[PDB]
Amino acid sequence: IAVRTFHDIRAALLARRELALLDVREEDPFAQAHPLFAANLPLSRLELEIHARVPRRDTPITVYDDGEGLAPVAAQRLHDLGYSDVALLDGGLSGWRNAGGELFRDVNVPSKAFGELVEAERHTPSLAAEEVQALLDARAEAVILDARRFDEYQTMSIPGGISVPGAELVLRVAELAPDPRTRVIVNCAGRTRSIIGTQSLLNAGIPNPVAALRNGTIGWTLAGQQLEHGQTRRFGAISQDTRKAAAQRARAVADRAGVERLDLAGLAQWQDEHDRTTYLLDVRTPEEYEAGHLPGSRSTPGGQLVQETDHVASVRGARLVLVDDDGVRANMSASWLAQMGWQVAVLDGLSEADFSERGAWSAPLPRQPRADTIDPTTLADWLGEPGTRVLDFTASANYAKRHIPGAAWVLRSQLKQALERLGTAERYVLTCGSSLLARFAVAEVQALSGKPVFLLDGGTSAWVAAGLPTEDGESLLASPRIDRYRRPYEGTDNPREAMQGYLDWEFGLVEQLGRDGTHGFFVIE
Ligand SMILES: O=S([O-])[O-]
Repeated sequence: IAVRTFHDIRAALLARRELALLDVREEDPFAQAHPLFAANLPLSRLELEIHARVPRRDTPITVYDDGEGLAPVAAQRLHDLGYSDVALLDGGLSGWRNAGGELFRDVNVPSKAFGELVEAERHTPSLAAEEVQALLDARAEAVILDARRFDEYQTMSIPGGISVPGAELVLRVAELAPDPRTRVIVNCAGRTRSIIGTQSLLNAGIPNPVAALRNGTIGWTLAGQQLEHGQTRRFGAISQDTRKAAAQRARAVADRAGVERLDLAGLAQWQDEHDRTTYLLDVRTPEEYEAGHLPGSRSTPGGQLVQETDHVASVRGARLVLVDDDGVRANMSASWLAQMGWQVAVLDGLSEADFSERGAWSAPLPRQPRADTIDPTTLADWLGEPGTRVLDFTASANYAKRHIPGAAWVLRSQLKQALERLGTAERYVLTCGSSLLARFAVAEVQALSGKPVFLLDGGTSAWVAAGLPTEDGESLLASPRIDRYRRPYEGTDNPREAMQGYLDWEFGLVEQLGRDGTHGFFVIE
């Protein structure tokens, strides 16, 4: 395990050499401060995502934390998983700060900062919440398209809004706003996806007057206006005429942004070059993906690939190949990734036969460690007497929703502390949604406790499937709930102060990008 400094990372970013800068702390602390291109991969779930986010075993990986002692453990596990070029960031987070490195809060910062850059450079049109409300009061001919995931749209939405995820905008707009006089308004929860969506439509050159709802659902609430909930308005299937026209416009945008082209043979060649990381991504809807997709491809709906790029393409400097079956979605998404400095190509010449693999994406995993298992009914019997400690590794949010009675929620990254707090037990039984994450924790629990440790066969899902009783709420938390950053732009229970604070934070991103100076972003037109 070597050591790499802020300067080593900065040099690689400027030269655009592949690298993976991983913050191994939990998400909440990550969200308080981290380098622009640092990807968050909590030590707690390192093994579950590393092979997908950093596929090249010899990729220069640099892990860090802020002194918790998580980094050295992460480095060792990576070595044992087969990664040959692992290092610790000199001084950790503080080392980066002390060297003069720029630090950012929140999540998916490159994507959000880029969004602000687009508006700053192209002056992307926007309408105040009050102006849009007036249009509604005037029964104006206008459609409001929500560019977020369908589940976000269902949580809360702008009155009359229609769900049209980011990458679907250029493809579906002609069917939702056929009259060129019809105004098209794009919204999200905050600003990012609304800016990208509005500019996507302008870049594609639609005849309709377009504008982003300024500050989205957050702005709607701050304006004292009313949101709807549980809505189901959504885009529909389009005609071939609509598709062909939009595809021509999209391809032009992609060519303009420098998006590369590839055919199946070209793809195979890239995957044959072991000196580069190549992510094969399907930008269509989840439903289409599961109905049939290219072998080796991962499902990353376009709008979200552009919004949460670091969750998938964690190796900055890597190569991306996008898949779609319409000629619009991949081209548009690629144009944005190109502007965010990514080397990206769109896969051409695909036929219906190429989408042969079916079902949900199966993430690549390392060898599964061995463990002695116990059936749900046996565990129930054990719990009839004291002495059995059940540890739940699922996300704290999931735990609060439903868990095995008496189970203690824990952070895999803080097991020593959790076990001390819980006292002693005659035996431990580990669980999680399916038992997958808990299985990777067996060895550590055995080491720290020196007690018999078992894995619940099938996890909590199996327990529930057995008809056994469950308990909800924060029954017993043996670790602090820092596994998830409370995004001010998700849900409707965030205080107005936090929501306005989120907008203020985005307002300062372009200035921060200037101070960082390693992004290489550019905005076409
Ligand atoms: O992309 S929006 O929800 O901030």
